[PDB]
Amino acid sequence: SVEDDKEGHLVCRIGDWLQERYEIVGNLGEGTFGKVVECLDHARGKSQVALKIIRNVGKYREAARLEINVLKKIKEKDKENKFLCVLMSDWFNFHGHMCIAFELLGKNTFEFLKENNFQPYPLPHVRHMAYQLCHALRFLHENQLTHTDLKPENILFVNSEFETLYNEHKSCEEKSVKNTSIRVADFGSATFDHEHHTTIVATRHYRPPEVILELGWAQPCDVWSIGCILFEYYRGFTLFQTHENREHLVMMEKILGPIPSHMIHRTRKQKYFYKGGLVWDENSSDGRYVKENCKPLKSYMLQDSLEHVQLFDLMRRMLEFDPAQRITLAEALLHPFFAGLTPEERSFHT
Ligand SMILES: CN1CCN(C(=O)C(C)(C)c2ccc(C(=O)Nc3cn4cc(-c5ccncc5)ccc4n3)cc2)CC1
Repeated sequence: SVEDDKEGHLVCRIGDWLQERYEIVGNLGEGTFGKVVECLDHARGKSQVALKIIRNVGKYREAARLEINVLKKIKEKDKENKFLCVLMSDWFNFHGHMCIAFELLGKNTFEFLKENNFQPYPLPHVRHMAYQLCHALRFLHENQLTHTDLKPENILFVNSEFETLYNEHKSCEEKSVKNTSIRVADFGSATFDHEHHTTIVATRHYRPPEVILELGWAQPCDVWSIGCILFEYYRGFTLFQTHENREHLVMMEKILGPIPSHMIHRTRKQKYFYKGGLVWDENSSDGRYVKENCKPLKSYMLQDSLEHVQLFDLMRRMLEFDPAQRITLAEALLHPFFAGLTPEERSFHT
């Protein structure tokens, strides 16, 4: 009495049971991996649980086993749960679907943005969110770990309740989240220093130049992702709205300046260059799109004030082409931008 999609997915409806324990009461989301559903845990007193239900397919089962492993390791090294990673409470195999139970949190920061008409988070929210991202990922980075798949969808508000405001300048309503506490989620791609590193990681929009150019990667990959995320929080649109490598590299140059020549000498992806310059068709669709839409980083600042100038300096440093010269999260946490945190934000007491 258990059935699947043509692809992996478990067919299930509201009211279904799993492990004589988890009652499904809602659908929360869908990913490439499978499905996430709200459940009530009838062993811990009807307590709410986000239940990630993985496709009955080898690739994905493998990834989920790897995720369980990483969450196990994080839990060993952060028993106090001070480093803001989503809390795994249980895992199991249910008819070939790996299932992982997590603490129920609110909406992810992509969905909040979307439900807010892609109107950006205000700077104080961007700062607090950036701080927590830096804090959480420094911890994984010092424990020989790289997330690799950092993006707004994988950052979740603990509670996404909002208050509705009216913007005078913009003549419209704006949702402003009441508590900016977040957690980091989805460790299905996370990789230890000693494990094999695939040539290509991260979803395209959050992918660093060392990956595209196949120079190898490690923790600096996450730092680049974080810089794209911060930008996306602050403007509400994606920094590199791209779908192929050459375009992406052109956008990196239009936005950040020339790719350093040492990376160009090192890469085996010489088809992207000629005499040390990027080569590309300015008359194609991608060409015209990039020319119309991608401008230098600083031109996207919304205010002139110090806190804004500092955000952009930090971002600029997170988006350094050379992963060896890119700012580390330990250093990021000391950037003067975080001066503006409230003491409560700095100590993680909301
Ligand atoms: C559909 N309805 C939409 C309307 N609702 C809501 O506006 C509330 C505020 C009640 C709500 C919204 C979203 C969540 C949620 O989506 N929460 C979650 C996902 N989620 C996903 C991982 C996760 C992922 C991927 N890999 C690992 C873990 C972990 C925790 C986690 N919490 C909850 C409440 C009710 C729901």
